[PDB]
Amino acid sequence: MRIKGVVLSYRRSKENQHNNVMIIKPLDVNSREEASKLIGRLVLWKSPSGKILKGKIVRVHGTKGAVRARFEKGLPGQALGDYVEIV
Repeated sequence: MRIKGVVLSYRRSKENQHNNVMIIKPLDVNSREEASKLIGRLVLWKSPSGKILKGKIVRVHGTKGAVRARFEKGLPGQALGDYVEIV
């Protein structure tokens, strides 16, 4: 029912002309069909402080693999490594 994934790298663009970007990589999702079809889904990832963050997938970037994501609420102090989930 639930799903998981693994973060790749979060770009915190200093300036402001494209906003900050975030790359995610769900376990398998080895099908542009499924990946592309998953575009629009909500990523509900857990995290300490009971701070449950929930962003949204924008576009796919890897065809049958990872996808692009963005977070306006940002993540906690250094959180590059926590598994993502679609709860």
